[PDB]
Amino acid sequence: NFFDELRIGLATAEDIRQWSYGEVKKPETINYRTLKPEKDGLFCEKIFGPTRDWECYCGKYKRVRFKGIICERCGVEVTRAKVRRERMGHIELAAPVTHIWYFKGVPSRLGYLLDLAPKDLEKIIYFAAYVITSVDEEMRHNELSTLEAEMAVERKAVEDQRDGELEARAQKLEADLAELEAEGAKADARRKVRDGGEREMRQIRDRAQRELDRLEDIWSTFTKLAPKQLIVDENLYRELVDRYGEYFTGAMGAESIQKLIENFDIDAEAESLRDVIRNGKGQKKLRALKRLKVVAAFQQSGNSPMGMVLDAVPVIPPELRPMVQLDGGRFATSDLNDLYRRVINRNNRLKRLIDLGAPEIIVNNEKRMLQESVDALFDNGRRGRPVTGPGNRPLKSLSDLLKGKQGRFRQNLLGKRVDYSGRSVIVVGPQLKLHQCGLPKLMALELFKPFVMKRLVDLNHAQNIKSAKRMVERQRPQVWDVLEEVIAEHPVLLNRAPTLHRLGIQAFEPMLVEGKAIQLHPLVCEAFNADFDGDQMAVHLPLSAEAQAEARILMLSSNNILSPASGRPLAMPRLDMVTGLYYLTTEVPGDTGEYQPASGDHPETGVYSSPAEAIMAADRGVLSVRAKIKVRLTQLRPPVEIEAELFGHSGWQPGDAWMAETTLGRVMFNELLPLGYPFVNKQMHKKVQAAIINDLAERYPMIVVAQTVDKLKDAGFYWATRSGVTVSMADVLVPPRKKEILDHYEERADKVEKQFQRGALNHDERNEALVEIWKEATDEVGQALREHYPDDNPIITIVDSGATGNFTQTRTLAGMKGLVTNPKGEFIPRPVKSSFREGLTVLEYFINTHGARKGLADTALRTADSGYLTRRLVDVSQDVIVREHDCQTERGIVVELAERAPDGTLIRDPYIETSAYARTLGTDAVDEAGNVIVERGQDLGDPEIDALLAAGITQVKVRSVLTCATSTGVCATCYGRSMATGKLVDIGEAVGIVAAQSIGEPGTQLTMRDITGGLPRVQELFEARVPRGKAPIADVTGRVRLEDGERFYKITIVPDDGGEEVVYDKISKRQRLRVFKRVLSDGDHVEVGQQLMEGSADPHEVLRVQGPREVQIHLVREVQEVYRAQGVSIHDKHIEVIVRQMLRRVTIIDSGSTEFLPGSLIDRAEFEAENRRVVAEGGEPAAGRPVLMGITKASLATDSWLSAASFQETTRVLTDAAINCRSDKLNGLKENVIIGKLIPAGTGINRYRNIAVQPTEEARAAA
DNA sequence: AAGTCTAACCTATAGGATACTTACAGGGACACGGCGAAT
RNA sequence: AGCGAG
DNA sequence: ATTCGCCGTGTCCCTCTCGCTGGCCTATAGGTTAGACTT
Ligand SMILES: [Zn+2]
Ligand SMILES: [Zn+2]
Repeated sequence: NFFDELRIGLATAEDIRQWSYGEVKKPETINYRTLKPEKDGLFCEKIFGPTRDWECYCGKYKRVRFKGIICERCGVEVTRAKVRRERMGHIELAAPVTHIWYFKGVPSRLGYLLDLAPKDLEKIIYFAAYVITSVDEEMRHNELSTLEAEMAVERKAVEDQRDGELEARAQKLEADLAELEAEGAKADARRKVRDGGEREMRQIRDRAQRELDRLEDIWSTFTKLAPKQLIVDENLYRELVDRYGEYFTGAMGAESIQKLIENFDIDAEAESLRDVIRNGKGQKKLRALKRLKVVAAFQQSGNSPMGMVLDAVPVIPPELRPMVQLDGGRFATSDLNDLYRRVINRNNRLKRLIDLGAPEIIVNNEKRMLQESVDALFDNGRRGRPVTGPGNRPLKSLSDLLKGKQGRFRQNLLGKRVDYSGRSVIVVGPQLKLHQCGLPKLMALELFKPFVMKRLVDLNHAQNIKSAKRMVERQRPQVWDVLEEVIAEHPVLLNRAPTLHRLGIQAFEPMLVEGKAIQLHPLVCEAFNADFDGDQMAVHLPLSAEAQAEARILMLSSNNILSPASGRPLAMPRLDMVTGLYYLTTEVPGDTGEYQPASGDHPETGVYSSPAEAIMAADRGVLSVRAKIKVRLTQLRPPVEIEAELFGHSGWQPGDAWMAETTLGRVMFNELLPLGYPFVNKQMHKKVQAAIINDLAERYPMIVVAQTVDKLKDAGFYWATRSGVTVSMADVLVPPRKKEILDHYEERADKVEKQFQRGALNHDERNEALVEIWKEATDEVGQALREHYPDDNPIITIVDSGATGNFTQTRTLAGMKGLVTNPKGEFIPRPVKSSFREGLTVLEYFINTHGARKGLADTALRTADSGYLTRRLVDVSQDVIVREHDCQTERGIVVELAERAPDGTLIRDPYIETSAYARTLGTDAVDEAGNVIVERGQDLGDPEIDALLAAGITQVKVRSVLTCATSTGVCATCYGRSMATGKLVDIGEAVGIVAAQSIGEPGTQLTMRDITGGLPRVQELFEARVPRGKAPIADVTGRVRLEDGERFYKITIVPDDGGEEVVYDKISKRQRLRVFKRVLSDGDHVEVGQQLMEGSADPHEVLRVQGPREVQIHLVREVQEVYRAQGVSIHDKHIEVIVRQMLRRVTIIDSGSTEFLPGSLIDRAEFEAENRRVVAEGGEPAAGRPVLMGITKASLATDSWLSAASFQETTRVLTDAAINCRSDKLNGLKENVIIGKLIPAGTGINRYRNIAVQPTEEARAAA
């Protein structure tokens, strides 16, 4: 494999016949009976190749020795049967045809190149109007006079005819008058002939005038006749040609367009376009820019446009165009055969017709047929009507195999079915270890079949590979002995679709299990989002030693305890385990065997010599595992204070002793944590366990953390059972004051309803009043309920301990359901007053159904919206790979980090764990000329945050991805800590995909609540769409004058400088202005960019008026606000990576002198390089401006056409790449994935991919 | 058993003469085109 | 065309 | 009436993944091809 470039471009007919191994003539596929491809047919062996390996049509050649020889009678080259898959055919068109893509795709590249228009082009090519290929006008000055004489002569003849007609009409009128006056009749009767003669002469002179005007019109057109015009009125074309056919050439159809392109200079058109843009303006300027792009695509490159009009069409080989019998031997081909056959039929008929010689009408018709058929072949449905086979189904065309999901790109390149794989339903495997997963032997046998045969053949269980195959297929007993051996230390990847985030795929060590279900360690469930209710999961087998190393090291379950999103652990006790630990470690005052300071009657009688004595006592009904006792701990480090006081500085604690007023349950728990962890002595509410595991991961090695979570799972499962947390109707206690307060609130509801009946307020007013009153009612009922429940209740125990569920669910269970959403989104003002325990009545259930159904449908659609957003984010930010240890730059954003309180205090800012942690300092922290507290270029973790807060400093400068000064991808330090590892990132981590996936996975959790505020808001922000309500923002400092205009608000910002008074008047009075320390108090000195009105701010205007730093900060701020409304913790640095990928192009206004379009987007790096280059050898430095692109446009406007082709708009991307003759460099993750070579991320980078290993000198010595 | 030697079969071409004349979502975005002031 | 998991 | 600047309307590519089940009529010359004897 030696790949470097895919330089797609226009394929001229010469190349088409160059590829072709032959030329299919007739539309004959397969013989009726012998089932053999015909000669010169669409499958002919001589053209494509032999359908059977080592054979030929007549069959006189069958041996392999004379390979590569073509027979005599039938002329079939003796090669492999598979060579048909590659050799390609072609067909010669009698008349040229136009490629559908360039002609019809909007904007019409053909029209832009030839200055013509879409409907006009449709008319000329499809034989509806004529076009002039060229005309030579230079020798027309004398010809002007000569033809003037000729036309004067014919006009004299026309006048002769006209006066003859007039004289004849006059004679007829005289005769009619003589005949009428010769007989007596009505006066009107005898003057009717006079009227008729008058009308007849009138219409005669009218016709003469009209034809004279037509002659004069065609004369004027001839005076100013030029090429590139549509001659509608075929009769006029016939007149023009049969009178002056010579010296000017006209044509119709694709041949006419080809002639027009031939007699045309690209350089002249390019120079004209340059001149117009040099002196143009307005929409004329924009059209000039677009057409200049189209033409300069050809001009700058060596690809001429003559390849757009096709003389020969290629034929995809046969095996990509199957023809196979099936079912009852019924042949079942594909649709391309019909399209190709139609093209062939049209072509043969056209050839014959031209040969025989037919009137231009029929040949034009046949050419039109061939044109529309080639269009359907290349792209069905793009023009005319979708050619529909039987059943009115649009036949698949060659283009269709690209677009959409079913196309090649998204279906068989970016994801493929794989061998050595399987799937099954999953079940909880609590006896498993974290790094283990079960495997039903009926599946492991089939997966490892390749291996078991080897290990048994070499064990002589069989005597050859085939015999071993028999043993496996027979499932003979010995296999289960060898299988159990060939499976050990052989990881397998467990996957669960959808693979929302990076943790979806995890490598486990498999162990044999009986049954039919993949046993899954429960801890990893949260990583997979799996719940054992019928979930199916897939097992994949990594074969190669490199792959097995990747499975063991990179992807093993125990090596991945922290979510890449924000570092929150995922393999931590959850749900059942949380309840078990909460029961184990809580402290109930009054349980059996308390520690009492008794005197006189007896000593304390609460102390215990060792936890051994404690467990022995607790085995009998003497002590409870949640009672306060004074134990003598001798194997656990005490808390910080006890150790620091008793032992002073360095008191080791594997063999010492100390008193602890704890609960035996807590001692049991703390024995689970490592030997070094200080005794915690608390109640393990879920947040506490999260903190414990996070501390362990940050400080302790990974193996210790994995073992600790394993033991925590064990203890939690063991103790949740004895916790007796069960649900029963006696354990769901209704509040006692329900009826009275409900009656009082209903009385208030009746009062407001009476007010409505008197017209005191409108129906919306009373609806709002009822909704608000009943919301107060729900608040009161919930408060009373939470008051009533004692902590020992199973439901409140489950909820309070953080095992699962929110409290509002318990309010519904025993309380009232509250308001119920009307399907539009409003609130049904009844509202439900019956608790699910008490049993809803019929109408209340029917009302609740609205909310349930709308929730389900919203989830169904939002899942797809989230998936699409994830795909777009992944495509924008795939190239962002950490590929340098250090920028060594000096820039970097700042962080608020606990700003001072108004009274004076370092109240911690709410957002630190998602915007301050895991960064590298761009500066050194000094307080009031104090000592340097923390040094530059060091990882910033929680101890440094506590140090900073203690110091008295809040503003901090931190290195960030936004200010990364690297060329290709971000550098390590500018990125900072990696969440999953907890250390500084490697120099191969594909952090872009991590950012995209961690930003996308929270999706399907943000419910929409006019300016959007849910997932669609995040979509708008990333896509950079203009917001709905454009709240105007200030442009300059100074006091502001505000007036409540007629249905709007007028605002004038006094510019501090001599700026123009920015005045805004067209604002809906409904929207309220921004509020601040006042609702834009008249005269406020809002800054040059403060949002004046309260609403949404366009990122484009913010960038324009404040700069890239501010727009980056604003985008990250808004996206974080949207994600945090639902309490999701995601570090910005992912969002900053996305924003960085959005802001990497600059729009230019000065052409410089190096092939730059004013207003074309170009990446910053090449922009600066071009500016530096052009500064040398004639200084015209192009001055550009930053632009904020949308994610989709950023994905499309890339340097590689493969990624853009596979992303979306495949036809447009391919046409553009063909015209520009672009060349992919195969330097992207997605690309190398398609062509199946190592991705330049992780282990595929040159540094790690080229490691060389040989044993050390001492190792060679030991041999 | 291919190499003749014998005897069919099958199919692209062609040919026959009343009369008959017009089938049968939605959203965003951009590009192709209405309405108005200026020269 | 129907269905399971999210 | 053309220029330039606005609006206005029409036509088109995109919105998650992974499983499973079933359901006319000849006439003729030339190409082509069946079977059989053999040394
Ligand atoms: Zn042959
Ligand atoms: Zn950097």
